[PDB]
Amino acid sequence: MDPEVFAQARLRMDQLTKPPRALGYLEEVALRLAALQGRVKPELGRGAVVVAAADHGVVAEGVSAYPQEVTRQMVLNFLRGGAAINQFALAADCAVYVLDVGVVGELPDHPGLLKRKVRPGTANLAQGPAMTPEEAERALLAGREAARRAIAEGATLLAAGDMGIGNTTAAAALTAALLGLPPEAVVGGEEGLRRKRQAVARALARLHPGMGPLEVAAEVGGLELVAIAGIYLEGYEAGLPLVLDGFPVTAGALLAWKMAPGLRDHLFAGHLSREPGHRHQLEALGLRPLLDLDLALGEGTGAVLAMPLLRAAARILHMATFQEAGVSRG
Amino acid sequence: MDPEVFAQARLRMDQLTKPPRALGYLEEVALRLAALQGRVKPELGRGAVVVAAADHGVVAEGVSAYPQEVTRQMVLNFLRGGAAINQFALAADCAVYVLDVGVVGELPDHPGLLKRKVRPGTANLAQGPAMTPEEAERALLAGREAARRAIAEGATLLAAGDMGIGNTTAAAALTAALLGLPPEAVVGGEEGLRRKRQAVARALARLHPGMGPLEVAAEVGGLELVAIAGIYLEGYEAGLPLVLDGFPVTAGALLAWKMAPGLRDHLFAGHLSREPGHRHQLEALGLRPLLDLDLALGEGTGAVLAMPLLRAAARILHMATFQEAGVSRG
Ligand code: NA
Repeated sequence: MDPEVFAQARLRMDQLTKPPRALGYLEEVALRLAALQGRVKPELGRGAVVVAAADHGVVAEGVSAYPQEVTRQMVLNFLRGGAAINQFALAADCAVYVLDVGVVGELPDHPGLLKRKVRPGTANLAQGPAMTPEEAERALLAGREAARRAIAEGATLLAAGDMGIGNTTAAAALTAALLGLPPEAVVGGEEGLRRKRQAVARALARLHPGMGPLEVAAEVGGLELVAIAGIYLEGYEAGLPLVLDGFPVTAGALLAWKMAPGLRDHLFAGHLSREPGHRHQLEALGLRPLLDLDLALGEGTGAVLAMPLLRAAARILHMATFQEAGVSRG
Repeated sequence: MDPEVFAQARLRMDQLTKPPRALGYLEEVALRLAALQGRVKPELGRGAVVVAAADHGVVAEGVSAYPQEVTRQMVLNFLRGGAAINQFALAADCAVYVLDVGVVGELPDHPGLLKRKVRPGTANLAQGPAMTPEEAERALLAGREAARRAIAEGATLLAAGDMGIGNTTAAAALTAALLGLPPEAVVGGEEGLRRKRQAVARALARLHPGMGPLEVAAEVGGLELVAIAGIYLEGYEAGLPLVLDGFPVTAGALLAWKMAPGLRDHLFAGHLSREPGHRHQLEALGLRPLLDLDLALGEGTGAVLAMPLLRAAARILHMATFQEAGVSRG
């Protein structure tokens, strides 16, 4: 972040040809992008989304209506361009990458697939540690690797996506843990809800004060959630603007944040998911969602949908000032 | 609007590879787009926004902090690409056309400008009829002409924009007259507030039974507002998805709706303006705003920012179904 650029950008903003605060929330977004890129007139282009996929042992708790096999079937769907993320990406000038860090089952070699399976799904987080600290570290590096490939190929904006049946439970556990919240706050039918909350509570019961973020993630998180933390850390270190998607993706962002506080300066909330716990995550991060379309899919869809808005926000500072355009002021 | 397609699209949506209702409000948008185009798999591309500009005699009532000259100066800004609308259009693959139906002062010939000045601004709507029915007709037709060129040049979705100092007062008067609302509901320093409400009340007082929508608009509206109705009427007849911008633009759409009841089915609310009366207009139209960014600028900015969302929505139906992708269900 460039303090000087921000100040210069703030001055220009106050001189652009539009009434004060007429572009609402987008004005703040533009100023942040200016400081982030160190340019008074920021500019975004081709974007990229790295969808991290992995399975969860907690599916044994009956926390999902879908069979575990859906995770792998969806990854194939991604590679063939039939998922929602593929379609939104086409409409948002965003490249799509897929990362396998823990899907149950073999996947074929494919141009858009990065195969770094750490293990065939995590252990049941309700009965014990989802993974070992070493496996967590491997997932983290995998996420960083994927992100680095996206960046190397020209990504100017980076978002993360998630795919994993039952990852909302793991997301809830990681969130409740990192934000010191109760199950009921991160888990919003009746009996499935019962299983999810109890699953989260049991997982939290294994934790204790003084634990590092990655240690907590390895205990109650998911492999793709840790990989997502890696995706964001790599993007952050690259100096790129980062876009948040839904609940599971944001949980991964919270992990990255706890590992690097300054990362929050590069975060932009793409949307507000229907997932109740998403609100708490955003408030903790002090971020306002750009979109609110009652989305509840994940895959990085909400993040990708917001990219055009971020590009538009950056262009605001490209507007003419009253002096440049010869426009009279109040 | 094809009911058969709407039904077929609704069926495909329910079978796409994602949880039911997982894509929230965008699913309804997709279905409407499919029905409008008469294709289960709608496709959108280049968009266009026609920004109608004209001055208002009501500025004499002290209803704006900006001098009247700003309308003409902003039109020049549009032609030089320094306005917010130009920046947003760049990020949303949307052509920008400007239509002068009543700006005070001369403008240079320009390929992106349609010069159809009806008169140098309207008369003061608080003291008498803003324009004659004959002038309103010319403004309406100028709007159709500009929209037709946008369409002839390839627009697949159409939005209207407004530029006119003091037009929120004319928009309030027209809205109140068409919807039968009081000045208090449509109008939003306190002294300015008060004079705007009085201006609106005065205009309404001149109305009487037996007046056609065009006669009403001529009496209390603005030239660009009537032109905006023409833009939407032309887009409606061309069978295109139409996108609403802010308060003044939506006032123009209400006029078009009153002249053509079925036009409402082609409308999409781009965003929710900070202008108090905007929500009332959208409620009267029964439309849900896609964006809510606290924008209060106009120019068609909100509508243009929503175009990428409309394109994304159309692509949803291009996703693979469970059966097509070989994904198990739940
Ligand atoms: Na008079």
